[PDB]
Amino acid sequence: MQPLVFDMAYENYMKRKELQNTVSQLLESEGWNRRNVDPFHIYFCNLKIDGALHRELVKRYQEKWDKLLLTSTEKSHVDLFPKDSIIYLTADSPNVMTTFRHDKVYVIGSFVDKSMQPGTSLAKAKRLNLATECLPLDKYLQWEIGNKNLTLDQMIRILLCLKNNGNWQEALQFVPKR
Ligand SMILES: C[S@@+](CC[C@H](N)C(=O)[O-])C[C@H]1O[C@@H](n2cnc3c(N)ncnc32)[C@H](O)[C@@H]1O
Repeated sequence: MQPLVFDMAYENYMKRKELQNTVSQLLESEGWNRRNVDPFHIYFCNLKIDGALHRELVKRYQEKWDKLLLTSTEKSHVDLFPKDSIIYLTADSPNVMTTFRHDKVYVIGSFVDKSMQPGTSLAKAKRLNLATECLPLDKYLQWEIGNKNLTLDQMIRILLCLKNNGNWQEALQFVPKR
């Protein structure tokens, strides 16, 4: 089964409100995955034991934390999968995605910043020499803009649709317009 990584290396950038939002978005994402008959194997990487995120899950969502269908680890995506197979997703990337690939491990940053902290994830990728891509939002949604920095549950639904052989118009229905 194809892995999909949520990178938990952003905790230091967030306040109590935004960390909470991140946790809400991750729970929602795992739920969309459980609905699908051809799901991803979800990995929570860089999840520091007894950090703010792990503590938030354990103190405030213990019942829900014990039943998620995923693998969580302190290790990095680069410690587990070969660098050649990694693609870090970020709206700041200069490479526009054209093709969903079944032999790649996509990485999504676990970060709610309200577009106030650009480049953050692009740099975390460059520093380890990882390939990056952005979603083709301009190409397939001229005007209707909104902000191009989507939520974590939006990203998984798009990628699920493409994984299950949907075209770009179908996949991008999950993007709120205006
Ligand atoms: C709210 S965004 C975070 C924006 C943050 N300032 C950053 O530096 O990425 C949440 C995550 O979803 C992914 N993402 C969001 N919108 C995307 C897009 N248009 N293309 C590719 N990845 C996207 C990225 O992995 C990003 O880390």
